[PDB]
Amino acid sequence: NIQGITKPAIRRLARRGGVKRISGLIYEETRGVLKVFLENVIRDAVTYTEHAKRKTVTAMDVVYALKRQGRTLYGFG
Amino acid sequence: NIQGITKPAIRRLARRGGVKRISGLIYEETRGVLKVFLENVIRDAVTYTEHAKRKTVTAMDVVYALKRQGRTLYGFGG
Amino acid sequence: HRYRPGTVALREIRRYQKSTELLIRKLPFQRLVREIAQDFKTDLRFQSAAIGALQEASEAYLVGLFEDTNLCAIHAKRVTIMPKDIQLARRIRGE
Amino acid sequence: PGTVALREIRRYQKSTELLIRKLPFQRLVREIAQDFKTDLRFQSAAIGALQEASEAYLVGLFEDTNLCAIHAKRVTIMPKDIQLARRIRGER
Amino acid sequence: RSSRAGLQFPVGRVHRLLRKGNYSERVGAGAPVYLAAVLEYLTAEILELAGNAARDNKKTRIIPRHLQLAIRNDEELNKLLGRVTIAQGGVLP
Amino acid sequence: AKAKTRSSRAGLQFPVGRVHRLLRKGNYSERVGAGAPVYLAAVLEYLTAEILELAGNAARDNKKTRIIPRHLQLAIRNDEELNKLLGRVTIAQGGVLPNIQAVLLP
Amino acid sequence: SYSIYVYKVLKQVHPDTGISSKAMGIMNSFVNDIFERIAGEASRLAHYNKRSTITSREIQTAVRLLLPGELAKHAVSEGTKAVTKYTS
Amino acid sequence: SRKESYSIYVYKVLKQVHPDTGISSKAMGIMNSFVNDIFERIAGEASRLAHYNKRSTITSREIQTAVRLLLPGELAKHAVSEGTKAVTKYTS
DNA sequence: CCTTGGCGGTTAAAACGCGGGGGACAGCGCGTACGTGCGTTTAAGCGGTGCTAGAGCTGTCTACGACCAATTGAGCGGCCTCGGCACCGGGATTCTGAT
DNA sequence: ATCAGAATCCCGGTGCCGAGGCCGCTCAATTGGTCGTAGACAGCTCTAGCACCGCTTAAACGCACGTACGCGCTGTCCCCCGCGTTTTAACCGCCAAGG
Repeated sequence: NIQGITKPAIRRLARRGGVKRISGLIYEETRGVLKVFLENVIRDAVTYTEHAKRKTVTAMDVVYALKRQGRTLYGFG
Repeated sequence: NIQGITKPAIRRLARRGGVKRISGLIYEETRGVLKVFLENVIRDAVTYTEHAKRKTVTAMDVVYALKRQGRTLYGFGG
Repeated sequence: HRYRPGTVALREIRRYQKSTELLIRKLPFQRLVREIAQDFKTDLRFQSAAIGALQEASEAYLVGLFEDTNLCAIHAKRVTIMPKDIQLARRIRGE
Repeated sequence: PGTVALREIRRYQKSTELLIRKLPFQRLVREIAQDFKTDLRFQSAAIGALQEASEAYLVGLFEDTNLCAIHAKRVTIMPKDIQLARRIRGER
Repeated sequence: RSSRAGLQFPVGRVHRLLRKGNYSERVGAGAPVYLAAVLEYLTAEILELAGNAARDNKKTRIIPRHLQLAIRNDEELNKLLGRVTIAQGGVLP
Repeated sequence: AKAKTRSSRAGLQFPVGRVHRLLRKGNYSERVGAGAPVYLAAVLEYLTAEILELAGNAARDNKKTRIIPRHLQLAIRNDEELNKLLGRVTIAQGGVLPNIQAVLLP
Repeated sequence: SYSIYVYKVLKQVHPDTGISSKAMGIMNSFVNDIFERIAGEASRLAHYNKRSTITSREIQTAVRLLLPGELAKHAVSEGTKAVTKYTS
Repeated sequence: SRKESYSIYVYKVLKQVHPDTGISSKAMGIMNSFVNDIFERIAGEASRLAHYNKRSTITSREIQTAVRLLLPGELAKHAVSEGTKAVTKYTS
């Protein structure tokens, strides 16, 4: 499913990041990075979800996980 | 007193940091950086000291400043 | 009379820095998230806002990373970002 | 040129002693602190804490700086490298 | 309360949140007034700049983009929120 | 009856009673469970054990019988998960891990 | 939420300006965030000094620790001013 | 007035894992720093956990979840084992 | 006849002075993957349809938590012992310059 | 290929402040009695969501042909490195200016 994060999408992200030219090897690299990031957040998020004795990950679970990674997110409270 | 942080001392620090070769402009640069660093920690430290109505900066004040700056320091809680 | 190499890229930079919309397609992101989540805890559900939060966070992270990556490439006198640049950026970030 | 440098790297990475002279560091700290509040005193452990923290910080910074120099196919660290490292750190 | 302190932000609510926030065993009378004042001030600064941004873009309403522009183009607000992600804020050109 | 400590009952070396008191007066919650300080004391004890294990190993590697801060640094930094846990922590008098760029080497 | 108070402030500084729902959500996130930073720091300040009461003095010191430069000065001014007015 | 540290407990643990090994005063100071740090991290996270779920009581479950959030991987699993075993034994 | 100034000096560490070495900037020339314009087959956007799933709320039953008086184990003051590794001087081994 | 030169690691010989151990007292942990509010358990509604689908198409990889980006080497010039001279960064133990 990692391949669902397509090349163009990554190019768009890089463009927003101000990148003018992109190596072919970037995309796979990026996917790896993305995967890791997600694994780190979701893990913590789910932990919160299970502490609340729930089966549904809420926006707040995610917010708390991000917050605890020092990746504070505004707009989903 | 920032000049008391000599070229040789900075060279030693860089060596511990694994640096093999050093541009001449580095030292002054380093002095700037360190200066800023100190200003940020000491400021907070003094703030704590002022909050406690003390005239003596304690090790704990420094430790708290470092902690709130995300620079947690071990070994001075005693 | 085709455009010069390095013009459409720049134009795109302008375009996407001028907007705020999510740049990754919803469904593949959803699938990826649920897949990864299955490996931690089973029979999970997700609020749509939860997935949305994850996507905003992920895309913001990737964009910032690409800024730093770009700075590394430019530092090496290049205009082209390489995995090497990303790895340097991530190492200095403490990632 | 380089051999003694490498020697020094091995030497100082092997040891743990403070690399900045105690008394001048003490002076620097008291000067800077004097600029926030006057007639301050210091526990000796406070200054020691400041020096341990400062040197660990500078050393780490020099690691990252070194990586920045090497990335640019150089062996010599320059102010550019420090600035890149600190920018990516979110210090600037 | 808030009327007496000359504030818009709720002094009573802030006080209650302090009491139940597991911060201290007791909470002084002036603490929630002070805190409410600070929060209102910061809110006012951000809404000021973000409102100005909205005028530039010719939209009466304020959207997250305007908040992002306002915050990132202000040095001290930017430092204050250096580790914060504003959803749908995008980045500075 | 004859007094028996909570730490003894829990099979721990770390002080459950003290941990409980610190929880109570740390303004963390209005109430505290009995098991909470037991659990916490156990975790703290365990972590202490892992770090002392590795640091002791490092101390013996240097033909040393006394653990010094250097040994703690070696222990923490050469262990991936401890390094993660203490990624933002400075160990006074710890120095750094020996590490030179192989490429730089002649 | 702080929505009604944020709105009131908005009407003070820009009488003819509104705000989207998302942006309001971001303002709410902001207010809660700064609340936690300041209250948390004040809590630690109180604990370090073995005081059981958080007062306006802890709030002020916490503000000086957390806020940069001019924001700190102005916020401190507003806080003290509000406490003085409330007290009167 | 009385002064307190984790020193004797750290020592006991040390004698458990390395019967013939001692420890400097400074290293002991670093261990005390460590224990206090992790204490604050876990207790703080557990406090937040209790608050998020509208609970007035911190229990071993809050402590456990906090341990899972704060510690990485195997360290977390092992810590969880130690904690759970200690509580189960204590109750009995 | 009673107060508190700066040269004078044990320790050790780098700006000048001359000879010496390793590395950066621009071009020669090579090697090449995407720019720009198309061509094809697939999963997402939008809106439908069926369905099985637990969070907030309320009532039972239970019980450790918090607070207010006795009772007891113990960590360091005060000593009283016991000891770990660097300083001094010397033997054996090793990268680097030189032939 | 080898041969010579300063720096590195451990061994006779040992001691001084760091580390470990008795006696015991006031502080911290435990026992005991009384409210008492909080946790685990059990029941009930239906809304936000899960899984596959109809209509539609934007879109990612490959084709055709070429060029500025990346890189190794050449020609040049361009900046650190080592030992002798000491000194004010400091720190100690004696003169001479107003009372």
